[PDB]
Amino acid sequence: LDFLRFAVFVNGESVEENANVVVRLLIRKPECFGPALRGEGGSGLLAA
Amino acid sequence: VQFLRTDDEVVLQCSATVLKEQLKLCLAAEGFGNRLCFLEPTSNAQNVPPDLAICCFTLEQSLSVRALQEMLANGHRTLLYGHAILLRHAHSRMYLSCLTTSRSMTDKLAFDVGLQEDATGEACWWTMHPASKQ
Amino acid sequence: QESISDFYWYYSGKDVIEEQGKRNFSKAMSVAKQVFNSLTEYIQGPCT
Amino acid sequence: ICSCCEEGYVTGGHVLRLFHGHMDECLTISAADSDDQRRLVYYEGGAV
Repeated sequence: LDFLRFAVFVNGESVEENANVVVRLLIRKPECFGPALRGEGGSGLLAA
Repeated sequence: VQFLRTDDEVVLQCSATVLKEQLKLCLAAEGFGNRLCFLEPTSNAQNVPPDLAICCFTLEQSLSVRALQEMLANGHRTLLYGHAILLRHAHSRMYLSCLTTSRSMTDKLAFDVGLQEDATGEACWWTMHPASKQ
Repeated sequence: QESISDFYWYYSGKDVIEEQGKRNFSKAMSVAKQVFNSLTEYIQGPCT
Repeated sequence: ICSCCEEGYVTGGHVLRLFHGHMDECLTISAADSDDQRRLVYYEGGAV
């Protein structure tokens, strides 16, 4: 996640292309959120 | 070997296969008094005949992503993978779309699908992708 | 051909094609010209 | 449902009236709130 943050955010400005690619990959693979924010688990972040 | 072309009717069939019975179902939507779609059992036709009046969607056109974006900013084809189509219910004459409502408490990420009166916006368009590796 | 069609869809909205687009179009069209000539040679002489 | 349909011929999924051989009457049902609860079929034709 730190590497992805460095890839997306540079000089205080979001890179549009990299941000779009990253978000599409993350929504494509819904297992990257763990128990909370999960499609199947549906655990609330506050509860987690 | 027939290729799916434009200006034709579609059922949008799917297989549920609950209890290892391989049930076949299709989307159904009346369109008047209720925009939401639902699954109707096309199997077991010998015991009860399912209704196919509200299960027919004529496909308007198939278009490429770039041309779709162009006309959003602003006759007969053959469908192919990597393209978006518009579906219009035969009876209600309205276009199928992805609704922003969510009737399913189980999944927060799941929105709803229903019929909208006009083809304005890209929520009605749906893109095809190849399911199989072949 | 599909790539050239995508480029046409991209540059169809704009009034005037820029120099970069002109260079890319020239490259693609030269490559397509080569391919056509190759196919032509394959069948030019009667080859059922 | 219907990839091909020859014009002038009858195909499935079509709503149609079955006019009887007299060309003035058709195969119909009870009129409204009838005693049979619209369960007996007839050849009344005419207005219907």
